[PDB]
Amino acid sequence: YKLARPYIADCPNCGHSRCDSPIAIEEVRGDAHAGVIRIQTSAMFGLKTDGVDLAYMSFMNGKTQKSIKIDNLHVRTSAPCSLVSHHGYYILAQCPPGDTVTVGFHDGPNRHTCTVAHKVEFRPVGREKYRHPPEHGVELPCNRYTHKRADVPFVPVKAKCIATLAPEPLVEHKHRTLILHLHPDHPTLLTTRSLGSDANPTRQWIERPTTVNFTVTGEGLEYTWGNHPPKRVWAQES
Amino acid sequence: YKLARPYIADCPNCGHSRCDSPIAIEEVRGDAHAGVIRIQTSAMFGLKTDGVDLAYMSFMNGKTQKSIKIDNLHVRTSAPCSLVSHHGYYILAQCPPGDTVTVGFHDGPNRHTCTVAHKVEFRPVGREKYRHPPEHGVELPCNRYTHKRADVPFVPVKAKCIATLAPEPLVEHKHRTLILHLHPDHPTLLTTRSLGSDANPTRQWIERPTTVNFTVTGEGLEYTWGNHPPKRVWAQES
Amino acid sequence: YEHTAVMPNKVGIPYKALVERPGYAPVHLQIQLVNTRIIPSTNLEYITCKYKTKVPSPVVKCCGATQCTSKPHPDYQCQVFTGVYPFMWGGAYCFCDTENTQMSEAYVERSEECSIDHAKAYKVHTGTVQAMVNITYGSVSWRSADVYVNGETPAKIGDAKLIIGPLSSAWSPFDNKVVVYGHEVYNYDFPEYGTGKAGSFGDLQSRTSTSNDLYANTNLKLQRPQAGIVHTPFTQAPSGFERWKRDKGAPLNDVAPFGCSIALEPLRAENCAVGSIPISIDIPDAAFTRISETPTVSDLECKITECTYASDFGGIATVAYKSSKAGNCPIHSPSGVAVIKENDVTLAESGSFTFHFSTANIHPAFKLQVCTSAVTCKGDC
Amino acid sequence: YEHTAVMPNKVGIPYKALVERPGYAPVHLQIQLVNTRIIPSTNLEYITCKYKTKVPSPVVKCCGATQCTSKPHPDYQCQVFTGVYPFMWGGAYCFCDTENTQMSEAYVERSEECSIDHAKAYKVHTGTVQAMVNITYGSVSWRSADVYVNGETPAKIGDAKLIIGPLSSAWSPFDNKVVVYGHEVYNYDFPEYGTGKAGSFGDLQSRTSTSNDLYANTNLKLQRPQAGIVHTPFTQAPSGFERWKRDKGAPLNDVAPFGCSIALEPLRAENCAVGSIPISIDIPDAAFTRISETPTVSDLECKITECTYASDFGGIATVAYKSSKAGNCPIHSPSGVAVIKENDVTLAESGSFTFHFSTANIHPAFKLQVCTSAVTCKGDC
Repeated sequence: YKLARPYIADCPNCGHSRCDSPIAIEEVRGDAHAGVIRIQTSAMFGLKTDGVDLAYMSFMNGKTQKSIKIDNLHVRTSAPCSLVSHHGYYILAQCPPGDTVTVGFHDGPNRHTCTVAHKVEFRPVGREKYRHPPEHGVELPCNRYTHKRADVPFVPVKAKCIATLAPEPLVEHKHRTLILHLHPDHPTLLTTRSLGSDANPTRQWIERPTTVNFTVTGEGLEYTWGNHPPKRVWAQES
Repeated sequence: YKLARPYIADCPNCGHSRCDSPIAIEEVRGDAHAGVIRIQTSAMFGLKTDGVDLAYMSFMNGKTQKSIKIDNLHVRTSAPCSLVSHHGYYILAQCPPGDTVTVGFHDGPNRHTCTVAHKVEFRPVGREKYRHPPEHGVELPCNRYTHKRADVPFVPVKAKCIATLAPEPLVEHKHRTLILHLHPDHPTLLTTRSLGSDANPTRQWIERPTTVNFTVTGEGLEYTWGNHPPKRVWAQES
Repeated sequence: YEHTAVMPNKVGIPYKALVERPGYAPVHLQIQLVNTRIIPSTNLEYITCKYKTKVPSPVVKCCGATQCTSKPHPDYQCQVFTGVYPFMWGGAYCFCDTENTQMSEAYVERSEECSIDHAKAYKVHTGTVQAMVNITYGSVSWRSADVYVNGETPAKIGDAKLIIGPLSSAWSPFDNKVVVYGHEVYNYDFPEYGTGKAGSFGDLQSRTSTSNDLYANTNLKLQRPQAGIVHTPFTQAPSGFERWKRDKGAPLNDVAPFGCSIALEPLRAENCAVGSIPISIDIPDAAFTRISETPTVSDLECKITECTYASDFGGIATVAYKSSKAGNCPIHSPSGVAVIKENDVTLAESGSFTFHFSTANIHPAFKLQVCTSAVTCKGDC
Repeated sequence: YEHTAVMPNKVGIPYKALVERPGYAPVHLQIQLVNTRIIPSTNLEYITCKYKTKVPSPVVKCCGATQCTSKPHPDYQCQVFTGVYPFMWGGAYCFCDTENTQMSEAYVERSEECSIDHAKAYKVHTGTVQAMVNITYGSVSWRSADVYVNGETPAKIGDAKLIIGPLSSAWSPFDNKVVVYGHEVYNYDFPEYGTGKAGSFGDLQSRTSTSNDLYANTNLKLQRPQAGIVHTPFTQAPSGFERWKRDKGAPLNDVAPFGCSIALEPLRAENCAVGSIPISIDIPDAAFTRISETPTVSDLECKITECTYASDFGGIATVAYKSSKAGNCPIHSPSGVAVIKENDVTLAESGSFTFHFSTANIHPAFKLQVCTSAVTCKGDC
């Protein structure tokens, strides 16, 4: 539980010559379309002796049940991770690569770190990648978790996740032809299909200023660009 | 536990200058091809002052809500009815149609009866319509009621309930042809089909010693001979 | 070893065959389709069931109009009738004449029995077919395997490994719309889920019976109030479900041609004898013996001791022979007048091997085959 | 008055027509397909989703047999290995080798994100097709109405009572077996819950994969236990769900040749350009003349102020005239290079009517007809 203290658990592998550690990870969620991972494990962040906090953790060090302020004691996946929220039994962190989940104490004479293998992937829900939402670009659906302690448990939900935007898509209308001068600064998936009884069935990932001419039968075309909300025309002016 | 108790009530049909009666009924279900009837009464058996018994009733007999053992509160269709189980609010007795259930006081030279009419739909739903349960022969589709209490109402059920019959047809298999020498003492619905691939969809009602020849595929045939559900015969040649 | 045969769907009747293979001693094969269940995917369209009409006492307002209050009961119908009762008696005492108004309401509900004493409107789309396929290989007649007849998984169950190439329905006595009585099916069309109709099946409609969700038409038609009493009179034409209920001639459950005993919850046709089921039968070498260059069977004669025609397996007959080596030989007769049940004969000289056969002819004359020797058998049925 | 017309799903040309009736001047009909939702009924066959891998510590019995015990999980796989590790602890782990036996176990589990990052296998039974059919009468347009194809939901808007019969083409990438991931739909085969799929969707199978105790075919093949570490090693064929998700090189959503935005749950193809829509349209009698065609239109000239080359309704033009009597008169142009949006003009002795028109040509020369008299209009598109 959230208020229940960490305990030793099977994982007889650490990077030092002491390996009598906690951590075995009861459950993990990280099959999100966000970048964040919710971990349920013994070696609990979000729990000190005061119960549930947002910036303190507790752990068995290998044999020492205690709490500390987060110093040189780091969560990682396949890369360092800076936590986002701590919720007792649950850890919540931003961990960009995912996959393996590593909780470790990088203390002195006994330096334990357990890693547990898991399939934690961050993938498109549409066709735009997610692996670490920034704060710049269009918000789009994703799976995520609540990011403040409810002491209820952290469990999957869907929230909104930022994904990169691209420069102005310069459209040029002509007769029965729509050339799209597109100017990505970043990988955009350009999908087109006509909004006529014709088609433009062209998926391509594009980067950098290019032109792409498409047919229009007199019923325009839909082009989704970057998996950002579609830019669509229905005219024969297109 | 029942939430209602008996009361004096104006009867739907009672003898004139006696319509200001005690003992009355609310609703009855008789949609069953079962001989038993489920009653929602206000002249309740299965209710004493203590609630549910199996051989006690309560009534407001032009008196007050009080109980005695079955004696003065009688169920009838228009002739006696013997209860099977009492379940508080709902009573169960056999009064076969369930379209007429009569609660009546049968003491002294006078014959007092209140009778209640009900909104039952008793229809075919089986493979044939048939006589109410006797003791003899094989059952046929019914929609019986539970015959014990759970203390509130008896539950609706579909099962099969008893039917009279007479000696089953003397079957003779011979070259691709099956004669059924029949001896009904009672009307039987005879339904046939071959079970090989020959349709023979033949309904007939039969009574009296007669013969009925049927074709066979040589790969069995069903003859259902009323007051039984499908009976089937088979062989390399039938 | 795989031997591929096609067995007729004859419920309880084995389709007798000989498995011939050289460099081995041929194996007894009778495959009996014990049961075929065509089970199709069921979209419940609606429940319809035996309603109970409820006629409550009508709301009469003396000296004022009465307005109907709708109630969700399936074919709830009201009508407001004005000027019902003049000064004093008329069926109610009222001072006012024209201002007296009765709202006459009545309705149908579900009865208490309406979820088990109900008919069911089902749409049927393509199914799965299970088949209980009893495979005899050698003397032992129980190498039986349940096997999907539809395309899912091969039977590796049973000692005789059966694959039935795909067949989603071997015969559905269920059309796009099929009516179930409550256990019996009649193909009968009706319009999809909604409000009932008093001229077609489904006088109450909606995918559940609760007398709220149920929307019905039973043709309740209010009539002018009774004169001498306050009452709600109505006429109706027979409900479409009720008209359908009086149709019970020749249900597919009792008349379907192959003995398809239609059973209900997901609709399915149990114990059909429809079609023939391709069976690829893994009959191992263990029900044969190596070669028949020395498990040769020679100087064979058949005497039939007894037979009964028009029986399942009323033939009893004996083969005397000499064999040069022991084996397992199929004693099958692919004759049409008799086919052998126990299509196996334990080769080993003894002058008698008793094989059981099935017949359909008054004289049992079948050409009986062991591995290498063929004979003609004779007796009297 | 019923007039039954069929509108092309083209917003380039909204399909303009005239409703004739004897002793009357025609009625404005302009029909635009605003939105199309092809919605079929979906019966879920199975879930497939992102698993999370669980690696437990393996049960090793030193100097004794260990047989695998099934522990139910979606891709539970074990293999029993004897000779697990070298002799003694000088080569690591256990005295014995021959007697020493390890069950090397590992599995995949559900994430609780198998309900929000999963694809869905659907069997598809017969649907409904919506067409949002906008029928314009006079300057008023909006009568834009969806109607279910099954005859269960007709548009009973009085001035354009629309029943939408089956659309000539209804874009369904919702075939017999269809997998939908997100918006992205892929036609992909699957059994009801039969054989596994490895290196494609059906990596996890079962009607829910947000629970454990499933059937998988990720094709995990355990290798001989590595010596010097407690580990359960494996080789595998590629993870099929993820591989199938990465086989987006043309999902039907993204190549939809009608520009349909495929959306998930009953499944639907939103805002298509698919087909032509049968419409039975109840024309309002109010949009014809009084009782007689009796308007006469005389002394006409037509001026086009603007047009845009081949447009939805980019034509703006005015026809000046003198009109007599009163009716409701058609201001349509039957021509093909332009058809007029406005197909009614409220005749009441009107002398100027500004009409909006649609074209499919780079020049607007259309013959526009008023009640009686017609002229030709010109400008530039």
